[PDB]
Amino acid sequence: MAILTDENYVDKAERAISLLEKDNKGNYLLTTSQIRKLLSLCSSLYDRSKERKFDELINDVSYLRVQFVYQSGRNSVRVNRQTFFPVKDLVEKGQILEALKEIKDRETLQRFCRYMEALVAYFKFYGGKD
Amino acid sequence: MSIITDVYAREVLDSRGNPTLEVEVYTESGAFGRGMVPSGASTGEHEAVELRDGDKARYGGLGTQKAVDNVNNVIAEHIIGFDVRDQQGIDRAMIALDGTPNKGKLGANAILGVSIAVARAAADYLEVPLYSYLGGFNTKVLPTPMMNIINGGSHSDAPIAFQEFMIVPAGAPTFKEALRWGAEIFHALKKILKERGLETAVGDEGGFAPRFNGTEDGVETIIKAIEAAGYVPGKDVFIGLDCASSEFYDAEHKVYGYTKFEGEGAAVRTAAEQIDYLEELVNKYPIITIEDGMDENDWDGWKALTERLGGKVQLVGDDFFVTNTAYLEKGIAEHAANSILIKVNQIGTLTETFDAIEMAKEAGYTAVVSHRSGETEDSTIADIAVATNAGQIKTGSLSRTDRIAKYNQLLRIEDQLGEVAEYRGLKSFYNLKK
Amino acid sequence: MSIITDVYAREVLDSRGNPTLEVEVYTESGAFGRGMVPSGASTGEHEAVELRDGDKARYGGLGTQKAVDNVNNVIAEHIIGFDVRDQQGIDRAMIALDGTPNKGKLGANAILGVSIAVARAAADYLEVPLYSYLGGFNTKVLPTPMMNIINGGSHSDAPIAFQEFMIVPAGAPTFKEALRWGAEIFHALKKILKERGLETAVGDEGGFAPRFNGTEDGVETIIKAIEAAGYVPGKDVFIGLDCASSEFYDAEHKVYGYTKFEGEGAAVRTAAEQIDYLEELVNKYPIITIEDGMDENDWDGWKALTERLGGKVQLVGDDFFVTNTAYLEKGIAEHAANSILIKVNQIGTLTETFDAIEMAKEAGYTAVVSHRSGETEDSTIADIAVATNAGQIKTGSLSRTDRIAKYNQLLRIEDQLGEVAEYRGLKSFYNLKK
Amino acid sequence: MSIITDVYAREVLDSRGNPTLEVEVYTESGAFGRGMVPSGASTGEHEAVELRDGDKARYGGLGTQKAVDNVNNVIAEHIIGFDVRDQQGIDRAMIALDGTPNKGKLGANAILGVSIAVARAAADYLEVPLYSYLGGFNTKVLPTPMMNIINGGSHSDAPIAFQEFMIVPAGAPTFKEALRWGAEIFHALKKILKERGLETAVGDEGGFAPRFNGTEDGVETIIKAIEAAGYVPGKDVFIGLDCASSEFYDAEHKVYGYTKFEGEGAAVRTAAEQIDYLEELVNKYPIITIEDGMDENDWDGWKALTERLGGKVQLVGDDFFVTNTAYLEKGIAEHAANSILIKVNQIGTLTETFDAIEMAKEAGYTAVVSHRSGETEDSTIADIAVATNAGQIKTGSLSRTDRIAKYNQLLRIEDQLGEVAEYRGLKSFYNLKK
Amino acid sequence: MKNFKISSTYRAARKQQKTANRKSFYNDEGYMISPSEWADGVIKGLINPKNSWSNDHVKGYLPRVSPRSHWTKNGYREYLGIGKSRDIPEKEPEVIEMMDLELV
Ligand SMILES: [Mg+2]
Ligand SMILES: [Mg+2]
Ligand SMILES: [Mg+2]
Repeated sequence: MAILTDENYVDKAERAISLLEKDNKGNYLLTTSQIRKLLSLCSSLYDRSKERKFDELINDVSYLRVQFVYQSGRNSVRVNRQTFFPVKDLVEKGQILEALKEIKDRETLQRFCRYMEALVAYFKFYGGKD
Repeated sequence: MSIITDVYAREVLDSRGNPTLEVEVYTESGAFGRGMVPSGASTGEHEAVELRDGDKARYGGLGTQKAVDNVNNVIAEHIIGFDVRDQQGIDRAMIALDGTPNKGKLGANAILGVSIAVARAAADYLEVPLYSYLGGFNTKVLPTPMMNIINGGSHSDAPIAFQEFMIVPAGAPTFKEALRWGAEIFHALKKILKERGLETAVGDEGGFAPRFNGTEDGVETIIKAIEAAGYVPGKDVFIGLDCASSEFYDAEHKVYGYTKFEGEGAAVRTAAEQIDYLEELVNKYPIITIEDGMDENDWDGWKALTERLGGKVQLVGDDFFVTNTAYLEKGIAEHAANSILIKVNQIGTLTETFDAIEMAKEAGYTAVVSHRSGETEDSTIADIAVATNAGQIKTGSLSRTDRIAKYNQLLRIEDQLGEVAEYRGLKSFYNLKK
Repeated sequence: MSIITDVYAREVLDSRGNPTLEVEVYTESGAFGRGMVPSGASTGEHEAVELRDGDKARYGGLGTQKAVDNVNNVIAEHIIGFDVRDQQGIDRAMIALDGTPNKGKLGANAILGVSIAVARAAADYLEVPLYSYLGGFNTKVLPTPMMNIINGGSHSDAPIAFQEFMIVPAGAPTFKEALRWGAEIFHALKKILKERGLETAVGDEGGFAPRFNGTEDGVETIIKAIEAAGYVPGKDVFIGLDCASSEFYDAEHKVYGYTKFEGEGAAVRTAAEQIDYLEELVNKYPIITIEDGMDENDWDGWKALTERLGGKVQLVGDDFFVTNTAYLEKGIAEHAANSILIKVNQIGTLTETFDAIEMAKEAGYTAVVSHRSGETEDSTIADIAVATNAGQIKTGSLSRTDRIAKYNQLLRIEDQLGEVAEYRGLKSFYNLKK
Repeated sequence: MSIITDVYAREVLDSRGNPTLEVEVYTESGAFGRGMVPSGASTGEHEAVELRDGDKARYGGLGTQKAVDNVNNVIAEHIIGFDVRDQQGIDRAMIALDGTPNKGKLGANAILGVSIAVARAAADYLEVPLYSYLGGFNTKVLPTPMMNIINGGSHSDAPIAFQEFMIVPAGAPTFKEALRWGAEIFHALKKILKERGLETAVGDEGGFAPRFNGTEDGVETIIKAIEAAGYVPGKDVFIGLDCASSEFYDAEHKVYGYTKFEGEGAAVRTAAEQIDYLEELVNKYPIITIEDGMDENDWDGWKALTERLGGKVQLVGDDFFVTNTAYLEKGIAEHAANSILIKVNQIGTLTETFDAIEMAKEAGYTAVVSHRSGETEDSTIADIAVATNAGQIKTGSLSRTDRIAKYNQLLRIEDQLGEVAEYRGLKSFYNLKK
Repeated sequence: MKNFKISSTYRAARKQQKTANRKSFYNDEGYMISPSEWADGVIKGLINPKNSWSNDHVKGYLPRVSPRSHWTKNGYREYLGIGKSRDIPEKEPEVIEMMDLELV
């Protein structure tokens, strides 16, 4: 089975980000400045998957995965004497790591990159801050 | 050396087994003060409220851990660093830190405990008695005590609507003799009740609650006890009343219903009828004090009662004034009552207590320092009464250490003052003509 | 610096409105100690006797002015100049100055007041807690409270021969929890008695004296109160008795006549039948303590009672030993009782109190520091109980500051000890087996 | 001014020439305390183990540099900042920091040295004697000394299986007279051994280890010395034994084989035969105490020995209880022995030592504060014995100052106590009858 | 801080310049707030009561801190910040550079 298909990743972004945490005032906790490097790596990898095949793109995917697992644990926002870790909850709710595990060829890799684009797009839709 | 370095509150019990708190203040040089808070009321629109936990698992919702934490976490950080002799500054800082008129955020118990502990620590640092520190060098007057001896109303199943009956030994030469007279009258009444077959166990304030036939029966038995001890009613010992008339007041019909406590056949009295009844009681018996003779909202009734009886009988507003400077000022302007009952926990701070006492004194009123139903081993109200030269105290009966501690402190103060010590007695009722 | 400069006694009131004395001790450096004496007995065959005025025109012959003059004009001159930390030397000097076995010349109250004041002044000089000064560095055990909750015998008019029924919260983790449990059971019993139409006004020790049908009715109502508060009888809270069998004991008929308190239809039992009755009560109810189960002179009955029940229920001798070292030694030699009730005013000094406690401990007996009927705001007995690590205290009910002051002092001691504080509960009954 | 500022440790020598450590504690105001540690055992399943360096190049592997470094680096940074009077808190902190049931990480010697140094520094800060600080105001009992006179077992080549013989001058009026009697009997026995050709050189504890014809010859010579000094055996001076039956017990056959120390012709006894032999020795000689009469693992045999001889003879468990709380509790519950030998370095903390003393006292046992074979010039166990009012001490013979220092400290304590000091003697054996 | 203590002169200056009677209060973000909202936030747990206030300012450039003392093994007094310390300083790092046109 697979968690990302071409018919549902957009709608999956809806359920991934609608359940993200929020401050008491209602604004979001994640900001674009925390997921900037992840989006840059995903965009570059999607860009290179068009011309270069997958047998030498495995290391870039492993770098993207270790970067996800780093930025999830590193970033933290402390509000009202309460610490929160927004990138980790984005990865947890959006199943980013599990999608990264199923990347085996060009098509699934491009689907994962488009899923990341959907996630950031819809995060900007509901008032995300840069 | 006098800089406060530690403020610590802990939850203790009171005289009724219900939780209260005590605060300890330590200064730099080692001066120590401990203030315990009598239990008051956590509800009330125009009086300071106390902070209770409300957790029904612990103490039936009467725990004071919340207010203890408010002292240990909020008040302690602000107060530590002040000079211990800056009583007014510390009190105003606590009032500003609370921010509410009723002191409901921090709790009036918390603020009062810190206030008492700071005053006692300053007195300990100065190596002076507490009354000397509070009232200055001119502290000489020993209060005339109103000793509760018989309880009715809500504190007894007898058909009596008056909550408390008291003896006032205003004919004594000294306070020591007044205390001896009160104890001997207490024991004579105990013997009379034992012969009569009535119950002799004491209540919250140390007095008896027998099953009398009525108010007249209780007053006559009190007079019999006074005469059995060898003292003259109306010359040596007088009688005070705490009607607590707000309890049996039918506010909807603007009438005083004695049927609530005195049975189905009890008389029904309007404001004028209630004034007439109080006047008849004053004429029949040596009654020198009537407390809460009208409802806390019957201002016209209070004005009429003061116009009729105020020239010869002390009229005290307990629920009428609620230790409120605003209510006391309104009563002074409208000639309602001629005395105020002063409870330190109903206002929450020693500075405001002394402000209310000064306002009452400047208008010809007498300020009566009082106790609450649940007291402690803290006997600060005796030092408050002597320090203000108030001349009257109401600290219960002669039978429990929650009451006896204040009398013992007054005995200690009188022994310290020596020849300087004064007991006015009947002259402490300066609000009355002649 | 620690040399005693001033010893001064004054006459104050106790919790029952009767006079007692208090002694203040001042040293060179300004260390201060105040000791207040509980009211004892002016008569006794081999117990220390207090000095009373005998003036029927002052306090009904219960004045303590003679003992005040004894402290001020005899003891003060002898003791001034001593080191305040020489407690044993001061107590020995006072005992030699009295010159009589029962301390009748000076009065046991005078000597006890000076002893307590000297000990507290020495603790003040050393800036140590009083229990630390009295018992050394290794003072950690908070006593298991034996809280009186229902009165009988001569303390009530109900048909119950036994004088006191008590709750022992030996299943609590800490002393704070044990006190909360005792207060909640007290209030639950108050609610139950209000529902049944029984009297609630408290007695001398703060407990109730309701109109019960008998001993079994009172024990069952106490069990109902324990369960209403939410605690398991026999696991969390146990029951103790103070029979005071010397009150209903026929000396010449050698029988325990229950008819003195339980009507003409009561059971007049011999010593053996009394043993079976106590064994029946122990097998029926979760009773862990019985006090004065036999007469003060029924030595054979006490030995038989200890043989029958001394391994499962604590047997306390109050009038059996009257805190006398000779009586305690004889009882240890004859295997009579397994616990002694320690009353500091029945022996006279703190040195002899601690000697009696250590003699009882060395023989496997339990020392129970006890209050008197007339108490004060002084709470030295809590410090005595903690300092000796006695593990048990009997300081009354949960309803008067004469009793609540000791519980508050124990709360303060537990807070001060912190992580080293120990509450042992059932482990405090080391005289029992399993 | 009482805040622990400096904790230093250094390596010193003991009485045997083997290394040990000492710890000095300086507080903020300059109060000073030095604690030396007696040499203990680094091996043992249920006793606190001491830390040795194990370097065979230095002191034969017995150096204490590791534990000195533990105090100087590990313990000192944790303890500095504590209050010097917080002995229980400091001891609990050191136990927690060790984190081992037998204190094997830091070493029991290190923890005990810091405990003793802290207690002495706290006594110096308060300017009070060490026994007064440790035991409070009621410290008066000078212990009865069981002092070694003759050695055997593994300490001697004689055909005697019993490790130690002791004289107990329990008939003396004071401790000064008891010490004089012990010294005179020691010198009389020295003269008797010289006139018999036996060697009068002393061992580790200061007593003689001559070659005899058996146990009976040794006890006969000791009785002859007692009579030659002018005292009555059985009234003035009594005989004590330390069999150390664990040395000559074969666990496989469950027999006490005297053939290990008495030769090929010695008798092999079972548990019942051993108890019979101890009973015959008791009935033949004025023997008042027997220590380690049965093997440390023979609980049934210990129970039988206490059943037979435990009413009239003291039975001390040295290796039976190993100063362990759990073993003492099990022995109390099982009625095994009636006394415990307390060695302060067998647990490593003063708090636990005093806890064991009170636990033994509350069960009717006696606590005998005991020296070690490698001792120091520190004489803290004398103050421990006086502070707890144990009434018995065991600090070796009347020769090497590692023993005489404790006797000199007890002489000093008796001199300071003056008229207050009590020498109970035979009355300190309260675990017996009559 | 164990090597140093608050100086007595600074403590006296803080005492009767009465700087403790003019405390300022801050929230979790370090913004100045009135004592009422500080109490509100501390009660609800949105402010740490320890590190959330300041004791105004002591005027006059006084040294806040003095050296703290201790006892040596000889029983003498000694400053806590002096002693054996360690021994690792090298000499310097002479980097030559005898060509830099140094401006006058
Ligand atoms: Mg009222
Ligand atoms: Mg009794
Ligand atoms: Mg041994």
